[PDB]
Amino acid sequence: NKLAQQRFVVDMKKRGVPVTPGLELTSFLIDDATIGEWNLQGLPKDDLSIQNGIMVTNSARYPLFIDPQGQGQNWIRNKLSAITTLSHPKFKDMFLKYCMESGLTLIVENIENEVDPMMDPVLELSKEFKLFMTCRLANPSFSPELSAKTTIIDFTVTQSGLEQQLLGKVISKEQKALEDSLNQLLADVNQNQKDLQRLDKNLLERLINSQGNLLDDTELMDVLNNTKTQAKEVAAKLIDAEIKTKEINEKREQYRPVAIRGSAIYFTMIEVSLVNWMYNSSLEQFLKLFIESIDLSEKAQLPSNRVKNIISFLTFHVYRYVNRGLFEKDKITFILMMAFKILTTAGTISSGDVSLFLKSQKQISYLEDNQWLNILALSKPFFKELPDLISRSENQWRNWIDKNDPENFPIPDFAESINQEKEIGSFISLCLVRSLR
Amino acid sequence: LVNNKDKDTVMGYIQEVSLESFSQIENEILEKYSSEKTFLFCDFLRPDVINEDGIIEEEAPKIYEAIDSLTELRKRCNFLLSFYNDRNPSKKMPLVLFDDALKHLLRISRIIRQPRSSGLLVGVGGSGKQSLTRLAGFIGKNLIQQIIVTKTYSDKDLKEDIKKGFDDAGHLGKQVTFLMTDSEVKKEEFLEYINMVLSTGEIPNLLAKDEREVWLGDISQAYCKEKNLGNIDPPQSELWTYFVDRVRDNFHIMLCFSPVGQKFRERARKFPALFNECTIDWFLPWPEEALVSVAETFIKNFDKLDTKEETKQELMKHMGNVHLMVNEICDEYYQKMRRQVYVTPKSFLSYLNSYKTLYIEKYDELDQQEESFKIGLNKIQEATI
Ligand SMILES: Nc1ncnc2c1ncn2[C@@H]1O[C@H](COP(=O)(O)OP(=O)(O)O)[C@@H](O)[C@H]1O
Repeated sequence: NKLAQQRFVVDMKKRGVPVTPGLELTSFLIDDATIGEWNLQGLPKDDLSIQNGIMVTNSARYPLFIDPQGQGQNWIRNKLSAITTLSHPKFKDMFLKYCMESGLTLIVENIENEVDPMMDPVLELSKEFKLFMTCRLANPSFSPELSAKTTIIDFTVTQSGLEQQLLGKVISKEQKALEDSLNQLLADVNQNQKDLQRLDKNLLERLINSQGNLLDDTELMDVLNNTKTQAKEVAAKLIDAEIKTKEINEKREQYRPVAIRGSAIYFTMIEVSLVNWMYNSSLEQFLKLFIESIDLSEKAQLPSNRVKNIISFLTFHVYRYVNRGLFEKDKITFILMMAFKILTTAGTISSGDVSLFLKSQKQISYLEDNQWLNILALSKPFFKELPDLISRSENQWRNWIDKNDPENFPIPDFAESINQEKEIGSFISLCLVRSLR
Repeated sequence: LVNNKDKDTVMGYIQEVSLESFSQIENEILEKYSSEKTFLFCDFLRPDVINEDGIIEEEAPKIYEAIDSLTELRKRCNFLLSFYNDRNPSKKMPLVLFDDALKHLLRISRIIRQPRSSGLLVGVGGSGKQSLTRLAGFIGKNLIQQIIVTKTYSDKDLKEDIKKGFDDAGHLGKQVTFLMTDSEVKKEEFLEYINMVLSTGEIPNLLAKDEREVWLGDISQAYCKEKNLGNIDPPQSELWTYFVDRVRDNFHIMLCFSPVGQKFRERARKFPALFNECTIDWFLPWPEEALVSVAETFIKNFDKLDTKEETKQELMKHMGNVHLMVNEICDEYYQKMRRQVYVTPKSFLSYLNSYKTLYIEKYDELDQQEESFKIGLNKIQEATI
């Protein structure tokens, strides 16, 4: 959205042709009734899935999904169907002719950039036949012309939707009564949105059913009163919007930190796959682990304290599960990445400061050229403020640099209060420790 | 030559040298042909018209030359497009004919026609070379066949297809063409066999498997008049000489490669004759003039509801701008994320289809709703009066 939108609107401004302020692409495209119908059919309730569903709806050509998780396969499995794999001797001959002469829709789920050539000229004559086919492994290398034929859609899950999905599943497993209240009020308020729609239908009926002699219909007075009555239940629904947006929200606020952590953990364990192949796993296994963790230790009493116990236990459970597959030289690294991905949201640690911690002399005379490289490394907030006479005191820190285990017993007193605070003081100590020693 | 600037300097060289030699009418050439305006487009089928007197192909058009003009060029091109539509079932060929496309068809004609010629065509996918060559071959009466890679990828298909090709261009003596592309290569070896086909044309013991003499014996009746040894006699080996002459005279080879990837350059280095004998032609991506031309070709037939003077021209301009831009966005995505993205003019056409269709849909629907806004105005008016 961002790049493309600013791009198109700057084109329009330079062109000087007139355009309307505000995108709202989804709103004036599809009626929300079908949106809700899909949301019964398993479409994720969040924005990105909404545009994705639009994109499949337009169906300019047959599509092909980049599908790291499996949203599209399940969606099509439910959307209107409720299947035949590519690798099968019967598929190339039998399944083709059945679908092509009677329209069975012939789903495929094993594209790996390798096309049986007979797939193509079928692609480009029953007039009751469609075909949706999708990939599995992310980061495709599709040929230019495979982009020419079919539309491409990415269902790469964002963490943003991920925390809502985990939020729903935790509300399920921690106590079903929460879901009872949830789905009860949610069905009620959905039906009350439909009741506002019925108010609109009543207005339209009042306006064009008669199409003349509206005024001579003195029952129109009753009709006018009827309009008011419908608004009154909307007022109840309006009240419910508050009763929802606090109560369920706080029932969700007890858990939406958890979901945040869960999403963080998942997007950590994604990237180790790129660190080396064979550290690859689904979301589904992670889901089983998550639901289990809730079952394992979650409920004793004192629900807020048990939220803190989530944060204690889930992390260890998933952590150990991944360690069982890890190699020695990668043991320390996975835990390190987990720590950072935890702190990139709450503590808001700068990626610039992360790169400072990963990558990196006139002033000082005693220290070594091997050391002076590091002085210039640290030198280029208060890193560029305390290499002066403070650091160049040379009073007691000479012993310090000599002492083994510099961090622990002979602590730097260069910033004693900053090290004391500890909200970031760890990370500060570590930038120091790496740059110096 | 890759960049248009390189072209501009060779034309400068040409004008300078023409002035150098032509030191006796130099002002006339400056007025007429050394001018950058279009001059002497040479073509064979446009200049003469069959006229369909008693039969459609009334007379073979004069063939040698044509003159400069663009109108009748496009009109006969569209004529011919309709013909190709009804010749081929399910042709499904919405070819848009703009100035550069016309020139490219002309160049394919120039190479295909010539006796003992062939031309390597380079360009990114979507440039249309594979689409253009079909018409370019149909006009030249040449038959065309492509190779199909079976479930088992092997070698015999090549051999039998080339045998049929020679016997079309040999014994029967018809005119043919060959349309290998990147899809028609699965290993190197195919390139070796074709390489020697460009060079010699004798396949070792494909035609000499106790068959060369029966096929040659099916041809000497033509030899009795063709070489015309006083209509008396002939010889045996000389018949094979005339046969290789015929087949190489009427076996044109049209190769169409990608410019990008890894394998193209060292494939060229592997086989010298490939880039050596064949002519070479570049297809640059479409510039803004072509895109606005396509935009107006598709907006003229689609400007039923979108009536606004002085804004249409800016509309077509801005649509071209959109396309040039999605090119740049593609480049940036690959640059940062190392994830491959591509584009084709087919998607631009599909985008115009979507524009037209959803515009008539939303125009009509939302304007029936706005007709209902006017029904509200009617209600207000009748109530007031
Ligand atoms: N001039 C054109 N106008 C519209 N569409 C085109 C044009 N040229 C090519 N295409 C589209 O590109 C597709 C592939 O064309 P092709 O001849 O294979 O190009 P290339 O040889 O560059 O790959 C065609 O099916 C057609 O839809």
